[PDB]
Amino acid sequence: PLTLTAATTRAQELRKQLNQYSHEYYVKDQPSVEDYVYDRLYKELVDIETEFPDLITPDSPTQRVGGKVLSGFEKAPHDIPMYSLNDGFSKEDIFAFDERVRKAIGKPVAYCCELKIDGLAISLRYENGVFVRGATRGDGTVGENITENLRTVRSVPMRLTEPISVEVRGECYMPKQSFVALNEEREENGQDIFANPRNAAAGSLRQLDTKIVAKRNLNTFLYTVADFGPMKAKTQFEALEELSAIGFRTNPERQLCQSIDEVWAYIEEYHEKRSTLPYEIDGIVIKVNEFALQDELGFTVKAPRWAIAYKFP
Ligand SMILES: C[C@@H]1CCCC[C@@H]1Oc1nc(N)c2c(=O)ccn(CC#N)c2n1
Ligand SMILES: NC(=O)c1ccc[n+]([C@@H]2O[C@H](COP(=O)(O)O)[C@@H](O)[C@H]2O)c1
Repeated sequence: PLTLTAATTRAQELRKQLNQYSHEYYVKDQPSVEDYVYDRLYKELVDIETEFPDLITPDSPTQRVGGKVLSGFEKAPHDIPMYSLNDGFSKEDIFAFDERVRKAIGKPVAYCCELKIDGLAISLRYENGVFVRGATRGDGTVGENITENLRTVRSVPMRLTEPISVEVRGECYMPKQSFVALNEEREENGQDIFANPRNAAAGSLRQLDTKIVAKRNLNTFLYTVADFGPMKAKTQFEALEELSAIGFRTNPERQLCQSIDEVWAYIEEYHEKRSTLPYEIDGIVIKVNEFALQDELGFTVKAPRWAIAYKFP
């Protein structure tokens, strides 16, 4: 028989060890231990939580299966607005963007280039390391509060290793394989299929029963912060590294490009790498790397002047 005193301590040990394995597997996409190692520890933890339910915590990995059912979503304000992107569709559009940027800044400028993840924009707020809100972008200043759903998204950390208070933003999406699998399941049960993974991700995040969401195999790539503060990055490329460092999943395919020509080369590179990716992209996002230069260019009503989305036709 395990006592409550012994259980309380052991559960924390298990949470920590299981969450680390989960970080490796779900965020770094590189598990260190064999699944049975994880499964055996996880069952030990379930046994403890079953026997002493009071030991269940929000950062325990058993909570990933969800359980909550909402009546609706609360409004989720974004005091720091979530903008959208200006678009370009031609080589010319991208070079014109660069020409306008140089005209404004007065010198050559480096670009951080990222794949444009075809999904939904999300915002994740942490207080003292604890996940406390997840939100859709919505209309840019108000989205929906989908905190409970995002708890089931395995790459989203429930507790960061460092008790940092930050709100990070990125994309939540459904991998191609999961998209295919989910549509087959819908065909089998007489449901209408989703037209594409973007729509499947959106419908999934709109579900009110978290237990169903937990089954939809959603994933994330984080690419910015709303409010910096403790963050030390001074360039986007630094921001991507820092996001990884503090425990978020980031897309590995980014490159710091020192000329607009390098940018065009990146676009052509991944335009042909496109189909080999396990996820859908609808283009490339080109960002002015230096945050100080981003500030200098500012924002239109709709979008930053320091970035542009090259859309695949
Ligand atoms: C520059 C813009 C606007 C200001 C906030 C930051 C944002 O950058 C960015 N980066 C990405 N990698 C992606 C992406 O993959 C998929 C969709 N969007 C649109 C959104 N939200 C991305 N936006
Ligand atoms: N470190 C690992 O090898 C590792 C970590 C998390 C999940 N998994 C696997 O993922 C599947 C589902 O696990 P969870 O529902 O606990 O996230 C299981 O088959 C489990 O073995 C493996």
